[PDB]
Amino acid sequence: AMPKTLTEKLNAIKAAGKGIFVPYIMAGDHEKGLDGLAETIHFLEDLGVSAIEVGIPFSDPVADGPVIEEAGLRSLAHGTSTQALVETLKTIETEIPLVIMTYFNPLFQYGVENFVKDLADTAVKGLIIPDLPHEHANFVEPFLANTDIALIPLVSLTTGIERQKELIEGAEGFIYAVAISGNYRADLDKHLAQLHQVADIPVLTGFGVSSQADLERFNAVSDGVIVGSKIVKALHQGEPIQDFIRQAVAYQK
Amino acid sequence: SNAMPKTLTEKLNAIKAAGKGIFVPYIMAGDHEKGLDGLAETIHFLEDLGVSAIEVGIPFSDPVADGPVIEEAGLRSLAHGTSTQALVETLKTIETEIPLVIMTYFNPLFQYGVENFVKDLADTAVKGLIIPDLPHEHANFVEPFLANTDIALIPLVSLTTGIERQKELIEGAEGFIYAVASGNYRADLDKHLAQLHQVADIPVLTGFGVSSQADLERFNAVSDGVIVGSKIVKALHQGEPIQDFIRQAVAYQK
Repeated sequence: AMPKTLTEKLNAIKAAGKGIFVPYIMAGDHEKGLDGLAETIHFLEDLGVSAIEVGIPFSDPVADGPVIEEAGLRSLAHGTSTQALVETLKTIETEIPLVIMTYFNPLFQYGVENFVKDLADTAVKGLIIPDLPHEHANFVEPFLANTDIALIPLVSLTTGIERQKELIEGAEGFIYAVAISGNYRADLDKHLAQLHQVADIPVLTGFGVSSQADLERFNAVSDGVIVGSKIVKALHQGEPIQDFIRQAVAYQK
Repeated sequence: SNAMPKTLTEKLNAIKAAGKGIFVPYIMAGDHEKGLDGLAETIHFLEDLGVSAIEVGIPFSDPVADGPVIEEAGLRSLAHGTSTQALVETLKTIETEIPLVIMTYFNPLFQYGVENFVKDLADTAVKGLIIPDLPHEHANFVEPFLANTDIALIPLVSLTTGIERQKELIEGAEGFIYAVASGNYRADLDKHLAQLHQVADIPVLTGFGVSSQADLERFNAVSDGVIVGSKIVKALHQGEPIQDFIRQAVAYQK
C-alpha cells in the first residue's frame, strides 16, 4: 500500500551513505516526568538523530493483594510455567470441576486457541480472565464454542442493573460477583440479592469471605462464595483450614 | 440452544437445587513445597472435603528483559505518575521532524486498546511501533489496525536463531529491522548480520549494547546503523556527558 514515512526517511539516510542512529529514551524518566519529554526529544533532534525510540514503562495488572501476589512469586520460583501447568493438568483426574483464573497476557503468550484445545480432555470446566473487558470477549469466546469450558463473567455489584444484565447475557458456569471511596455506602447485600434474582445461572460472592459469619451472610443473598487469600495463606503457612471448609461446604438452605 | 450445555453450570445448579451452598476455594498453581508436582495433592485434598469447584490461579510473569538501567528508568517514570494515556496526550503536544518509534510490551497496549492507541496517535510524530513480546503468530492483534496508518510495525529478529527460520518476520517488515542477539570467535554474529543485511528490503539496525564509538563502528560495518539504549538513559539520568558521543555517532561515515 502507501509506503511508510519511517521506511522512507531511514532509506534516505542510508542512500546518503550515512549511518542510522536511534537513541532510546524512557518516556517520563525526567525531573519533570512526561512534561520533560518534549525537551528531551528536541535535545536529540538538535543533534540530528535518525529517529527516537520512546519507551513506555511497564505496569503489571495484578490486583490480587499481597497474599496471592507472594504466592505467585513462590510459584514462579518453583519454575511454574503456563506450558507445564497445562501438561500437569492433563495428568490430574478429579470429579471436581476446575476453573482457571488468569490474566490475559499469559493466555495470549501461550495462544488462546492452543490453551483451550490443550485443555479439552482435562478437568478444566471454566475460565476467568479478570482484566479482559466485556467489549473484547471475542478474543476468547469463539474458541470456547465447541468446548466444555465456560467463560465466567466478573460482575461489579455497584454498577447499574441494566449494565449487569448485559454482562451476564448468555453467561455460563456461574457469575462472579465482585465489590470493589465515596460518601455513598452501598448495601452490598441488597445488590447481591438483586443480581441473584436477575441471573439464570448461579451467582457466587467473590469478595470478603474470611469467617463463618461472612459465609452465612452471603449465602443468604447468593448461591455461594469464593474464598482466596484465606486458603492460599493457610496452605502456605500450614494452618489447618479443613474445619473452615467442612463447615462451609455443609451450609444448608 | 443447539450446543451442548456446559457441565460447570449443571454441577453448580445441582448443588443449589439440593439447597446446599456452593463453596469454591482458590489456589495458586505451583504454590506448594513440590511446585506444580504438588497441584494434584492439593486438588485431591480439597475434593476430599467436598468443595463445589476449585479456582486454579496462573502466576503472572513479568515480561521485562531490558536490563537494570532501563528497569530502574521505568520505575522512576512510574513514580512520576507516567501512564500510557498521559504519554499519548503529551505526544499530541509535541512537534518534531524526527520520526518517533514507540517501544512497549503488549500488556499496556492491550489495556489501552490497540485500535484506540493507533487511532489516538494518527496525527502525531509516531511512525513506528516495537512490541518485543508480541509473538509473530499473533500479529493479527496489531497488524490490521496499522493497515491504513503511517505507523510501521518493527520486527525483532534474533541473529542466533537463524535467519531462514524468521523469513516471515523479515519479509513482512516495515520501517526497519531490529537485529538482536576479530575476538571471542563468535564471529557468527557478524556473518548472520551480513546475511540478514543482504536479504532485507529495508534498513537493518543493530540493537546490541553500544556503549562506545568502537562498538558503533563495528556494527555499522555489517549493518545500516545502531540503536543505543542503556548508555543514553543512564547518561541523561546521571548527568554524564552524552552530546559528544551522539554528535560523533550521527556524523559517522563508513
